[PDB]
Amino acid sequence: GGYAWEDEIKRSWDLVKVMASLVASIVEARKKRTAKKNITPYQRGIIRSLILTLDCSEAMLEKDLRPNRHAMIIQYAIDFVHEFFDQNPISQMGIIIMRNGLAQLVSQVSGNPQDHIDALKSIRKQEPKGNPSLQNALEMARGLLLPVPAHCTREVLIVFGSLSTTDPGDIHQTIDSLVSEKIRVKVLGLSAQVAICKELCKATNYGDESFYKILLDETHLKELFNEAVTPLPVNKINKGFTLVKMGFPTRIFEDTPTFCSCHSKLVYGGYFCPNCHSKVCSLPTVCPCCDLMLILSTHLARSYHHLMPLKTFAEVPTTEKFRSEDCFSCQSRFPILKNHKNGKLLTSSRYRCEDCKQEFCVDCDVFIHEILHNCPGCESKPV
Amino acid sequence: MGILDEVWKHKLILVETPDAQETSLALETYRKACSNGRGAILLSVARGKVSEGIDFDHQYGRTVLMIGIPFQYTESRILKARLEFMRENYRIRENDFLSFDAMRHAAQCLGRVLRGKDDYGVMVLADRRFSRKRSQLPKWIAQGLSDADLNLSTDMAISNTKQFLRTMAQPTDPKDQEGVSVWSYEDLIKHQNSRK
Amino acid sequence: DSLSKEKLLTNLKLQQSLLKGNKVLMKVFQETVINAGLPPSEFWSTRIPLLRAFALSTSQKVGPYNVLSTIKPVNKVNVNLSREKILNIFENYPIVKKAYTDNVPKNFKEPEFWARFFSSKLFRKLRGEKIMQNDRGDVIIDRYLTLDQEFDRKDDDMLLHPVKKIIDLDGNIQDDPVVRGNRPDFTMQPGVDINGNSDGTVDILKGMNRLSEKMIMALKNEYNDERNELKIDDLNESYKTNYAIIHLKRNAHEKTTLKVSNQQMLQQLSLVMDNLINKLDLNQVVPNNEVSNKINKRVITAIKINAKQAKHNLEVKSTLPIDLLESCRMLHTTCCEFLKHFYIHFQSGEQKQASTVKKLYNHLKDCIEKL
Amino acid sequence: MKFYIDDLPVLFPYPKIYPEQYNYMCDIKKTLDVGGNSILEMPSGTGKTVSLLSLTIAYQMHYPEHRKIIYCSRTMSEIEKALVELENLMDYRTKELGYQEDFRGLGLTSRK
Amino acid sequence: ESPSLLTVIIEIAPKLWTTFDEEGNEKGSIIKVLEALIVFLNAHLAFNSANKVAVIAAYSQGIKYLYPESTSALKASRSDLKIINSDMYRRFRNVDETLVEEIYKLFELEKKQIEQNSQRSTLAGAMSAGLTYVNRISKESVTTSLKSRLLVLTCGSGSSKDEIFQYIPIMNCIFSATKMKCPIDVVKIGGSKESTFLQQTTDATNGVYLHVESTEGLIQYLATAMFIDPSLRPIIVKPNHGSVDFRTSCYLTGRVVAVGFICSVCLCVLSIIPPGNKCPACDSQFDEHVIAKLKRKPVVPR
Amino acid sequence: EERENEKTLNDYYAALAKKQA
Ligand SMILES: [Zn+2]
Ligand SMILES: [Zn+2]
Ligand SMILES: [Zn+2]
Ligand SMILES: [Zn+2]
Ligand SMILES: [Zn+2]
Repeated sequence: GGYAWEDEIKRSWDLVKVMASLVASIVEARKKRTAKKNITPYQRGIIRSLILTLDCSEAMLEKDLRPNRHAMIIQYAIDFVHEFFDQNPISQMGIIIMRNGLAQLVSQVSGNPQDHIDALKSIRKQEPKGNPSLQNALEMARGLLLPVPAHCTREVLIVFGSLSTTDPGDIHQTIDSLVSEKIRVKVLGLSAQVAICKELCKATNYGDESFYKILLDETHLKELFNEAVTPLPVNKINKGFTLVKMGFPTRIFEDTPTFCSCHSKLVYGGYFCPNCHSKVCSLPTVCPCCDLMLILSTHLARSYHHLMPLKTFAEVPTTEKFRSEDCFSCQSRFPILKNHKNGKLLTSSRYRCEDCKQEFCVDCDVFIHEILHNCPGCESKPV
Repeated sequence: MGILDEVWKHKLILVETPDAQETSLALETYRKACSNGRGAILLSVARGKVSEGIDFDHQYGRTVLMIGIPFQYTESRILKARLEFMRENYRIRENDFLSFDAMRHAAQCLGRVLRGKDDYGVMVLADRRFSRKRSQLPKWIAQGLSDADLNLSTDMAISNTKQFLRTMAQPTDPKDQEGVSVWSYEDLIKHQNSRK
Repeated sequence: DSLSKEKLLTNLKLQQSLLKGNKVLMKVFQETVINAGLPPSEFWSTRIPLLRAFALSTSQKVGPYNVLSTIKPVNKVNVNLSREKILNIFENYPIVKKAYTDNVPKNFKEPEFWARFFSSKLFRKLRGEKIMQNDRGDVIIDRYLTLDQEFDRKDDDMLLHPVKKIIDLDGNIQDDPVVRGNRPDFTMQPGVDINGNSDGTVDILKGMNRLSEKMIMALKNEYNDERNELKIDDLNESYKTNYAIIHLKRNAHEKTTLKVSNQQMLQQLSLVMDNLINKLDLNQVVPNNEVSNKINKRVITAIKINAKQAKHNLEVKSTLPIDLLESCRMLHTTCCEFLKHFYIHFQSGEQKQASTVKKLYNHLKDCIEKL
Repeated sequence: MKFYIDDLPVLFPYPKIYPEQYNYMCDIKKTLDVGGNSILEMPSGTGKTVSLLSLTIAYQMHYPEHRKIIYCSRTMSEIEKALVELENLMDYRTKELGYQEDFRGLGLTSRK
Repeated sequence: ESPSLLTVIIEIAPKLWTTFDEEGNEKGSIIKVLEALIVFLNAHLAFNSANKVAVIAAYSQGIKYLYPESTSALKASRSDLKIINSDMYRRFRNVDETLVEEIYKLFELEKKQIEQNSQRSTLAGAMSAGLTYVNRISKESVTTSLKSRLLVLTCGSGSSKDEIFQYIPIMNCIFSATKMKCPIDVVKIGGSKESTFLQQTTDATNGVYLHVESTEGLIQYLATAMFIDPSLRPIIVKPNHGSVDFRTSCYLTGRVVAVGFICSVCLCVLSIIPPGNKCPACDSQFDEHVIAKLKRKPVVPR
Repeated sequence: EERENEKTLNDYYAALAKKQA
């Protein structure tokens, strides 16, 4: 029968009540390293045709992601285009947006990331609205991935934000058609786990339920976007192992501008086609005059690290006799790392490699596995 | 008042008709609309045909919006006579029996949302009188019901539901559930040996 | 279906509409297909993805939705009627299209028809509103009310079908057919008027259930399971990945178009030993003012080559006037198109189309003569 | 899986088992050995029906009495669901034992 | 403007340098290239007060940092040998003395186990170690906005041919350097005019390639062409002549590839259809239909 | 001019229609 004011004061300052912290950090670090133990050389389709389906409906007007959903999805898609064409140069990409119940194609499937960047910049200014259509987007992705050759893997990335979708027709027929066309769909949901997206990811990825990814915050969204630049591991049942006829053009040098064969504009430089001697603007592109894939050796060179990955470096035992006092490829001295008073050399920062048995620091552990992709100890080994 | 017009923008509205055939058509329409991701809402009686037998597993559940405690019509003569008989013959109080019957109907409404420990779904109870009836829930629902949720308003209930649906949209850790939530044969053998 | 390559090639009207819509491709088209005699089928053969994109830009339609629920007023009140709103009204409600066909070209114009329809009881019934006799309705539109109820009765004909026993709620009440228990009270029953007749609030429930069923069955077009449904997928074994693993052989062949002994090895190493011990005179690095001339000449010549190459590396400016530059550009464009078609037919490898290869070779010779 | 409770082999038709299910079989087997009435409340979501059917079929087959099992449900739809779970259980038992034993299981409803 | 890190990757292979000495008229060219490198490092440290120097030697049996010394070696040590005169600048003197002391230690190690001959050149491993050191110094950021530059001193001597096993590590180093905006400059002192992998390294990572044949006058080349500071890279043109074609070699024949066929799985480059319709590096059975399409002769009327 | 371009395409369509005729 009383009131809120007549109750006793909250005393919030009294509620605040006040070394083994390194161990508490290193157990989480080891759990993070535990999830990276399953490193295997799965065969991955290097040549990809990724259709990026972006939601541009009324669900993007929600400001639960700063500043609104649509603006940062466009920015993260720009960063994803840059990273995808950096790590998968040969792969082509097309961008499709969903708006007002109609799937809209904004850039054709092309190997030039600049066109997709310009298209995303053009979409960034308009306000998203409408009611999304997963079936229209999937049908247009099916139409765009139809002329993709059999060696090139057909993939669809959907940044889906709404929780419900409206389809002009049956969506299970579209799912069956996508399965029959060997199209793998990975959906990055925004709000919650939609059942149709989970079923689509499960059916299109041969019973794999791990291709439906839902973010948690900003950092999880960035990690999920950076997870999609890696080529997907193909199935054993796929038997489309075909030789790809392609040429390596020589970079022509000329001070006189000449007409390119791809855009019919005056270009100083270029690359003369090794088969039909028609110059192109940028690489890697198909030849506009003889329909041959024209790439460089560096474009192939970017993708062996997916074909064979580095085995993850093993944390050294604390009681094990350390070989060196400093790093191998880095020569940073390993400190005492006394986590507590009697910790002594607990969780020593050396990272032994499984082949050369060479010790590396944390910076070398996160550099040799990420930016480099080769162990300097394994190459210094005189086999 | 135009609430349902706003509902039609997101989910299809399907209502339990008194006709059993039209109710079955509405229910299979609800399941079809939940399957393809159109999204659907089913309005049913907590003591009706849909409340008994029909299960809402995985996509067919995800939310049990309970509008109020399903009490019976109190001043019906049959119910009053039964209450008097229960009081005189088994010393069961009339309010206690009414609360028990309404709470067991509410519980059987809440039990239809789950099938398997991989399944998830919220159970929201929209009445002021559920708050005292936490002990009359089944034991497992009582364990699932935190004490801070006993007097929620709409807004933080919505925020908690959004956080929950974001939380278990994430893939669970198999190491977190290998032998504590689901057992293999080896886990069963280990527990059998630990019991003796 | 209609999205196959030959269907897009034979689609003359869609190609003409794409030509009308686009502007930059007309310079290629009117100079190659018409002015150069290239067959249009060959021209659209290489632009099949463009034709598919233009087909899918207009062939797709929005999903069905409660369009009449979205239609709300805003004394004067106004409502915006989109064309797709009219189409969705016709598709979701065939009664409105039926009343539209026999009235708009016959008696009164279309805006008058929609003004009559929004003031009618048929609109309130189709919107799920409870119908009251005090409302005036519209006398022209309300003649279809009985025929609208006939359409509602006909809609139950193809919607009613036997269901699975898992969700057979009809058979649940028929499990005991001779049950004669206490009659449920008025709370468990639909509402009634003072006379005991139905108050019509169940009619709007049946109407919205019918609308939901119509939306769902609209998806069902050309555009043992109980065991699978009742199985607990969590208790089954986890999904095992079947991803192919690869093992790579690194024993590649060597690139194709005076070994030293250990004694002189050790002699040279000891020579470096004594030469590092006795004196490392760093002043010896200075050239003798003659080899430095040659080194500077080599470096400056390399710089001259690179800088003349990299002096000049949106298209660049041209010394040509715009007329001659554009003529050279369109001649280059039609030459590149002819070359692409010739190479496609040349590397196709079919003996049946060698006459096309001969014609394209003659066209390439004519392109050389034109150049 | 296949496991043993006291002396009763149980053929659970799933490779994995919930702990609440195993406690449920333990309590039902204790009740049937004692021979009284019992009220058991598993949480919903867990496989109550499959646990009941698995233990009761195992008790009927392995123990020599072959006591009949009266599975009284509340609706015909739940009767059909129990029949589907029983069909899956007997398919698993036929697969594991290599033969289909002499067994009869039927659902009873009205003429309609 | 901004200081830079000069990480020098010198490949002191005793067999390669012995063959270079035998090909040339002079002997002991390691001393000449080492003193030219020391003067060049002194010039780089004279360019700015805050710039740093890294030197990694790629010898026969691994790699070894030459400057700075190992932290265990610093803690154990100091027998100051008198290879360099003590009257020079102390900032230069410490670097020069440490470099020549580690050269003597590494050459004593080479003499100690010269009986063991290894065919595995460790230039790419030293390049990777230099890139990791560049990453360490850049991420440490004790000096803010510190640029970086790799200098690779290698010798071909006409004895060691192009090594196919180095291709993937050199390309990985290229992409790491391009990601980190670290130019890789390569100086080749040998009879073989072209080194295709190192030329691609210089071209892709905005470096300078410079092939020389005489170790005399090398400090002029280093102070003229190799002294392009990372701050002044865009305003200074590079004298790297001999533009590389950015091609590769066939897997089973070894020749430089024309229009060719690559495996869709392991991306191995084949100049011809492999025998047995199977991938050589990958062991993937190619379909006979698609390779019959590739083997199809072009069409012409009679 | 866009109008004479549309006239040329209409004449080409008429020629095609005569070709089927
Ligand atoms: Zn171009
Ligand atoms: Zn070409
Ligand atoms: Zn390190
Ligand atoms: Zn290693
Ligand atoms: Zn291969």
